Amino acid sequence: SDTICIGYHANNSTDTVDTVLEKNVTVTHSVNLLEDSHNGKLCRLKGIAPLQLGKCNIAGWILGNPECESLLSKRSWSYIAETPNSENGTCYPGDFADYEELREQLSSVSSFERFEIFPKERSWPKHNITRGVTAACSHAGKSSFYKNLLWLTETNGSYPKLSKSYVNNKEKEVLVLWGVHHPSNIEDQKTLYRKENAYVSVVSSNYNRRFTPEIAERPKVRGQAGRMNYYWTLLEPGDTIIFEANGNLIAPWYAFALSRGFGSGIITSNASMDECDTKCQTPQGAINSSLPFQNIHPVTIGECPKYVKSTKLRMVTGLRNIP
Amino acid sequence: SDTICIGYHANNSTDTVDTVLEKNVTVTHSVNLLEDSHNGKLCRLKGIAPLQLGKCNIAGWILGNPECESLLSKRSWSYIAETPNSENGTCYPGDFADYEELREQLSSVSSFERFEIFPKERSWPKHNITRGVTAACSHAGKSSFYKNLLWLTETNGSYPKLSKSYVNNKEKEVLVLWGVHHPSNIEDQKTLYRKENAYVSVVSSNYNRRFTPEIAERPKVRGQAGRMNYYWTLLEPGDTIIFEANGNLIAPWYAFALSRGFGSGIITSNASMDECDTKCQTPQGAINSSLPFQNIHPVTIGECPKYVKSTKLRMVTGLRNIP
Amino acid sequence: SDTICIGYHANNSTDTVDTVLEKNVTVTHSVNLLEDSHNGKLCRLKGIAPLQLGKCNIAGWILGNPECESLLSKRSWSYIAETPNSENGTCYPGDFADYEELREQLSSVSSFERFEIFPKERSWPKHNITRGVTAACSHAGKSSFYKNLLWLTETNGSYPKLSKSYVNNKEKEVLVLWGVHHPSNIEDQKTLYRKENAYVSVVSSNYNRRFTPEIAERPKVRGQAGRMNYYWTLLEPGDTIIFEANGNLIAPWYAFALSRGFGSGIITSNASMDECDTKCQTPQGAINSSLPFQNIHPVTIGECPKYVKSTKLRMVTGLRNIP
Amino acid sequence: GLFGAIAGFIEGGWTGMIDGWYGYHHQNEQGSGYAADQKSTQNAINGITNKVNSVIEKMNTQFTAVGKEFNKLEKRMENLNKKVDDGFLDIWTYNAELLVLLENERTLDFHDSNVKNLYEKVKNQLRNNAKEIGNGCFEFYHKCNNECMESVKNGTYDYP
Amino acid sequence: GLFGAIAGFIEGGWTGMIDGWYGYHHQNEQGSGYAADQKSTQNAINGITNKVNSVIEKMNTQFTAVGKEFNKLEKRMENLNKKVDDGFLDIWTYNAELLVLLENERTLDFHDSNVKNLYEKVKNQLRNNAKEIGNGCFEFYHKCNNECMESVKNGTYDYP
Amino acid sequence: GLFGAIAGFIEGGWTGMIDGWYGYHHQNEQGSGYAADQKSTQNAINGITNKVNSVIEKMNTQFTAVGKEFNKLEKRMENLNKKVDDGFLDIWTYNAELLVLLENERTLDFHDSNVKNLYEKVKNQLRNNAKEIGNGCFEFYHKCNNECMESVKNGTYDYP
Ligand SMILES: *[C@@H]1O[C@H](CO)[C@@H](O[C@@H]2O[C@H](CO)[C@@H](O[C@@H]3O[C@H](CO)[C@@H](O)[C@H](O[C@H]4O[C@H](CO)[C@@H](O)[C@H](O)[C@@H]4O[C@H]4O[C@H](CO)[C@@H](O)[C@H](O)[C@@H]4O)[C@@H]3O)[C@H](O)[C@H]2NC(C)=O)[C@H](O)[C@H]1NC(C)=O
Ligand SMILES: *[C@@H]1O[C@H](CO)[C@@H](O[C@@H]2O[C@H](CO)[C@@H](O[C@@H]3O[C@H](CO)[C@@H](O)[C@H](O[C@H]4O[C@H](CO)[C@@H](O)[C@H](O)[C@@H]4O[C@H]4O[C@H](CO)[C@@H](O)[C@H](O)[C@@H]4O)[C@@H]3O)[C@H](O)[C@H]2NC(C)=O)[C@H](O)[C@H]1NC(C)=O
Ligand SMILES: *[C@@H]1O[C@H](CO)[C@@H](O[C@@H]2O[C@H](CO)[C@@H](O[C@@H]3O[C@H](CO)[C@@H](O)[C@H](O)[C@@H]3O)[C@H](O)[C@H]2NC(C)=O)[C@H](O)[C@H]1NC(C)=O
Ligand SMILES: *[C@@H]1O[C@H](CO)[C@@H](O[C@@H]2O[C@H](CO)[C@@H](O)[C@H](O)[C@H]2NC(C)=O)[C@H](O)[C@H]1NC(C)=O
Ligand SMILES: *[C@@H]1O[C@H](CO)[C@@H](O[C@@H]2O[C@H](CO)[C@@H](O)[C@H](O)[C@H]2NC(C)=O)[C@H](O)[C@H]1NC(C)=O
Ligand SMILES: *[C@@H]1O[C@H](CO)[C@@H](O[C@@H]2O[C@H](CO)[C@@H](O)[C@H](O)[C@H]2NC(C)=O)[C@H](O)[C@H]1NC(C)=O
Ligand SMILES: *[C@@H]1O[C@H](CO)[C@@H](O)[C@H](O)[C@H]1NC(C)=O
Ligand SMILES: *[C@@H]1O[C@H](CO)[C@@H](O)[C@H](O)[C@H]1NC(C)=O
Ligand SMILES: *[C@@H]1O[C@H](CO)[C@@H](O)[C@H](O)[C@H]1NC(C)=O
Ligand SMILES: *[C@@H]1O[C@H](CO)[C@@H](O)[C@H](O)[C@H]1NC(C)=O
Repeated sequence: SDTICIGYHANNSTDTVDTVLEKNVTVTHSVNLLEDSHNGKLCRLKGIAPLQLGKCNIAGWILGNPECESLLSKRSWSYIAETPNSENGTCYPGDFADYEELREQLSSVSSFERFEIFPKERSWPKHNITRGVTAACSHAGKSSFYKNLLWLTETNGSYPKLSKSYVNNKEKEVLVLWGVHHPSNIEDQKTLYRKENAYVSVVSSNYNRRFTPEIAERPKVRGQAGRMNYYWTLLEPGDTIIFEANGNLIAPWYAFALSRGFGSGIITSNASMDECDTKCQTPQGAINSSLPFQNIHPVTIGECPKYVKSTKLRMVTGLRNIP
Repeated sequence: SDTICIGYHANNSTDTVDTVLEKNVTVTHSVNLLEDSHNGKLCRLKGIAPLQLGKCNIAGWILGNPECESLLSKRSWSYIAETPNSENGTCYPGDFADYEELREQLSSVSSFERFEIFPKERSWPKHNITRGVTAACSHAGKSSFYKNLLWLTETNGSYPKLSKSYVNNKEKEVLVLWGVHHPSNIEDQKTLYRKENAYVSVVSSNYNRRFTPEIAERPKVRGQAGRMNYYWTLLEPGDTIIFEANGNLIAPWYAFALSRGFGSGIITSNASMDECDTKCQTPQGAINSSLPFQNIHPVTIGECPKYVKSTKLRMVTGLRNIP
Repeated sequence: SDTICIGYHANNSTDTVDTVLEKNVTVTHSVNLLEDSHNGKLCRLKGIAPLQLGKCNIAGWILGNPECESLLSKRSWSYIAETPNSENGTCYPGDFADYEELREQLSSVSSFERFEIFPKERSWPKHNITRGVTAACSHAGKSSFYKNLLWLTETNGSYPKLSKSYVNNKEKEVLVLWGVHHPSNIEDQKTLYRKENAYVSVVSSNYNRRFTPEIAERPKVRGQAGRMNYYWTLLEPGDTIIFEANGNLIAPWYAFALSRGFGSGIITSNASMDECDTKCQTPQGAINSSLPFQNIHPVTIGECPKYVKSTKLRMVTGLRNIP
Repeated sequence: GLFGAIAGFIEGGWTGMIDGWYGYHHQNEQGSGYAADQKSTQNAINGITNKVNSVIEKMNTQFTAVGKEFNKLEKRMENLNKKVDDGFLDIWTYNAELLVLLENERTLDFHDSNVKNLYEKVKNQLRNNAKEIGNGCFEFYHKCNNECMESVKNGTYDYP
Repeated sequence: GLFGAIAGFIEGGWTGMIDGWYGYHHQNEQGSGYAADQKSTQNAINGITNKVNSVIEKMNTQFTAVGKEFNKLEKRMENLNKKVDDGFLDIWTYNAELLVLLENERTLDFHDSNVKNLYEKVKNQLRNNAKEIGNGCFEFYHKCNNECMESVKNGTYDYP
Repeated sequence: GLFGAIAGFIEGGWTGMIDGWYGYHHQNEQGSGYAADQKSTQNAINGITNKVNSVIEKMNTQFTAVGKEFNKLEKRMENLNKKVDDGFLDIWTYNAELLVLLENERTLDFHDSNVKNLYEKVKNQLRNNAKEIGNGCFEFYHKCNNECMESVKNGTYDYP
């Protein structure tokens, strides 16, 4: 006798998915929705490589700490990656004004040129340009100082009032950094600046601040009982910045012509760089951005899938596997 | 032979909806869930019309920049709208303290009266009240100044210390604004205020700040190398505010008795104001708030449908259209 | 003839649930998803009792307002609870610097010891330590002052410059608070400190600030026309804080060695203390955190169910009740 | 589709039936016409309306001013605000799109179920006095006049 | 309702069946009584509890102090904070309300399905040894004693 | 399960059918083999792929740097930032898990329905020329050669 039967597919599959009524249901075909792994490497976003700081953090690198490598080309970066061993910042103790804000703004740049804004060899004819070194910023056993700043001091027994201006002839922003030095006692103030009451004045079209040195005995940091506070400003194209000072000015020596980009960020990662392109960067490494969810890290940079605390998220495509 | 059949509806409809299993499905009846259009007009929220500034931004309007229209009657508004062509603000260059915060707090007021807190003609008998004009704030080709401030200067070769007090006899907050003038050189400081070292002191029960003028040559903005910093405070009902000055005081002339409302915001719109009512305002125009979603703009004011990046969101109510 | 029928359960149940197609459907068995009630009591989170302030807010408690009860035993708390009747803060008028930030950081501590950082009787041998009382901070009808601060004044007709240092010999952070007094007139400034121009300097390894008194006639608050601004800093283990002063210094008398915990918060609550343990605290009382949603209050502390504006959320487990 | 009636054994729709969503088409010597079953179509009009109102009206929204202003030294606050706005945008966009996709599939299943149940209600009454053609029709073994027709739709079909 | 059994051809429930969710009511010369089908109801009791447990237990919540305090010159941060609280409130309220409505509809559809499958299981077993009464009952053409009755519930009904 | 075919009267799957998801197994005097019904499997392959792509492709995500940095006097802003991250983390985790839990049950229901409709398609064609054995099989009363077999699958089975 003849027969015909109706049936459905079965496979050798051992995939299991969860349903609302039953957990651990063996199915024939399934697709994963959860991005589960990274490549352990720092990759390029939008085709541009990140700025990798090693021994230095953003503070020490932008100031020119003697332990940081300087940028010698017209660079650009999609994000900033600093090492867990990036402990070289302000080798001379002091306060960095709006430091977190400067970091968020330097996180992504499309152009970045370092240039002599106030050349040491010709800008200060009536001040001493060589005494401004310190054991706090020592390099190779000798005393030094920041590579992008200049510590002006008295010469021939005087520190005359200075007025140095810079006009931004670049067609982009120019980040100008400087410092204000605060001695520990009135004797050290007289030795370096030959007056008890000095002042620093920095002005532009949108920036206007006067700095008065505060002299007081403080605890020693990096062997130094004095402090010098650090300040910066973004100078717009066509604008003028003017430094007017009686003393205690840590004058700018190099500045940075830059074009800031669509806000990125900073990851702290000991992972190494590879010649790869990614759309999503995790502190542990880059991840594929095709799936809608990832559980690698909540702090990501890029065009990223949403972070979930889940461990298993796959949708069944086939049937219940009943062999 | 007789028959009876079971069937379903079909019509000439061509509405299409998306399903999870099939796209572009022709259905008989459907309802839209996505708000898709605006009316291109600035409407009233909660029945109250917005404050639309024309040539001026919030800075210039509240200070009395000579190009801004003044409020004659006691007003009220649900939000503030400024034009992309609002380029008249602080015509004398300077820093506006906590400007974004003042904007957020003035965004919606339930009463707003402008009144002479310190009448120009009778409050300053021993200072000059007519010299305080400048080419930066010019109106109709002649030199002018803010309509709500007074630039006090010396008379008979002196600027004696002044102390004018105001008691808030109104039963609401009183927004008081004032300025401190910072000349470009010591000669202009001596000419205007007959002192090398002056001070401005503004105090209340919760506000306590002393201002020292910083004299320095700065780049020229609107032809002015000097600056004026602008300050404000909300004077609580019953409180007394005291101005004490040696010079450089840009004294208040008019103040504002106001009652702040449930926090609103500011939209920038070239769209025109109309006599319309809405429950949701978009910078491009008002939208209906009946549907749960809108795709016009993410920055809205009012009881608004949630903004989504979608282009089509309609739910099928009828059947598959099979004619 | 014999029969067998197929049917389903029905009971006396009156539970109703809402469905997408029909409202108010009577079902046989159902489960609640919405936590609807609290116990009206402040309980211990993470097994640790909160710090309950009574007459005082965090300002008055941490400074030692004469109306606050002290906890002379080493303590710890999981969160801070203050009453709606906590109106005792800074009884002498002034500004408390970064008060909200200090409140957020004292919200959770695992250890908290108050100790004599600068013993009143022997730290100031050439200053008067008994005159520093005021009618603004009166206790029991006699004038008093903060219990954790000391108002130094002149003695024998002089106020010599002081330099007092404290080294953090504790193995945790030490919260150090101090104040700067700004007299109402120059005559009282000479009376208390025997100088017109004085200065206060507080420094550590990471803190560097100079305070100069501003003398001006102000409105009387709590009967006082003068002001005292209050400042604080967290002194790291092993670090030194140095006070150097010419006058107007409200010197620290007691400080707090503490170890901050994983960030908690502050609730304002009319509810009372009970000997209970909870996983989620509401300003009205503790709630069960087993259900996924609660509608008691949106501002909670702990591992809490998500707050919803809903009034009924129940899932049907049984059938439609059709008797 | 899911219950096999609309895309299935009832191959197409009746443009001639304007009275409701589901109904009957009779053919006897007394006449012919389309008639909607107002009992079944009303329960679907009620159910769908309660579904549509649930998606729209359960959107409890308070007064809010989305826009925030920051200055040159507040870029972090600006990016945190952009994160808050963009986060809600992703959630609502994603949830709204899938909500329409999932519940539209269920609504179409709902009609399919209502059609098959209506067919099954008639089949249960006409037990074996008619041949089930397999296409949604019943060919009567006896003469069913209009009085008998109104009784099949009304639910009052006497069996003998 | 959706599968036509509960709101449909099996018009009502049995308060007499206290043993389980779905079952049988037999009547023979040996007696009559209610009996629950524990095989089918247990799979439903298991699935629904697994459904409810997934909704409650998948709520991963960390420690948080929701409230943040700001001063007179921090209103923007305060309103930005208000935006975050009101935003999460809108999302959870909308999703919570809709989830309970949608999944309650599915649970009742789920029960409807379990009853119809049980009915269809008996109909397929008795094939044509009994008349289908149309209300969930089967009138046997032969005498079915308790041994024959228990064999229908057990799933082992011999055809001859 | 929900439509009673897969977990129900068709007790198991066919490892012998590698051609598709649902199909037939015929046995006649001419021979025997498994054959997949490409009409049914393709609509499910189309629908399931459209469902899976909707979950993946509806994820509109912009460029974002999640991390934000704060200093010692910005603890409140730091805690507000964690609230935004953990709030999004709680929301996405909960919705993703339930979406997979709910929609996987529907996919299995979807297959069950396609299997049930295929059985129902054959039963309506083989109106009564074969006995339904109750396990998904039909025993022919007449000699059905391969042409008659292919005509059942093609949808064009002549009645006599
Ligand atoms: C770039 O980074 C590298 C790596 O971080 C830096 O190299 C480190 O430099 C520090 C110097 O600050 C060095 O640690 C010191 O070593 C000294 C020599 O033994 C110690 O004297 C010094 O002790 C001080 O700090 C201790 C910390 O608690 C105190 O307990 C101790 O008492 C000292 O404190 C002061 O006390 C008295 C006053 O009472 C004063 O006279 C003392 O001189 C002292 O100042 C530190 O332990 C690290 O070992 C170095 N690490 C490495 C790997 O080299 C490098 O300097 C950075 N360079 C730049 C340019 O930034
Ligand atoms: C701990 O907290 C408790 C309460 O929580 C404090 O007790 C309250 O303290 C207030 C303030 O002193 C006190 O109110 C005063 O009562 C006086 C009569 O007993 C009034 O004369 C006084 O009036 C002034 O304030 C009014 C505010 O509405 C003004 O309208 C009025 O004009 C007064 O202002 C004069 O004073 C100022 C100078 O202060 C001057 O510049 C003005 O021009 C004007 O001349 C107050 O209303 C309450 O009675 C107290 N209540 C209780 C229950 O004790 C307690 O002081 C706190 N303790 C500490 C140590 O902080
Ligand atoms: C209100 O806003 C308008 C628009 O900005 C102001 O007018 C503008 O004034 C500036 C100078 O203040 C003009 O720029 C200058 O132009 C002159 C020649 O015209 C040139 O010498 C300068 O180098 C500079 O380029 C600008 O053209 C002018 N624009 C318009 C449309 O008039 C006006 O001054 C503002 N008024 C107040 C009170 O703020
Ligand atoms: C700037 O000051 C430095 C002092 O540090 C001068 O260098 C010293 O010069 C004297 C004599 O000229 C020598 O005896 C020292 O040994 C030098 N010290 C160092 C560290 O080099 C320097 O000459 C001054 N330069 C100018 C232009 O005035
Ligand atoms: C206030 O300042 C104005 C402007 O400087 C003074 O007016 C000037 O007076 C001199 C003296 O006669 C005249 O030469 C100028 O022409 C006047 N200026 C203008 C614009 O008219 C005024 O005298 C000063 N004092 C008072 C009390 O107003
Ligand atoms: C510290 O200040 C107090 C208060 O000014 C001085 O005590 C006062 O002395 C006068 C006269 O001897 C008495 O009339 C007051 O009654 C005292 N007041 C109090 C509160 O005791 C005290 O002598 C000063 N001590 C030093 C060392 O300067
Ligand atoms: C799921 O079922 C398989 C069946 O073999 C079993 O091996 C596995 O351990 C189960 N997993 C869980 C989590 O129960
Ligand atoms: C330094 O000052 C003295 C003052 O007499 C002067 O003679 C000498 O020329 C000056 N040196 C330089 C290098 O200007
Ligand atoms: C949707 O389907 C119809 C079917 O006739 C087709 O004509 C139409 O082009 C499709 N939609 C679009 C946008 O092309
Ligand atoms: C729900 O129905 C019950 C009766 O079944 C009735 O007593 C009650 O008032 C109804 N509630 C609402 C909110 O409709």
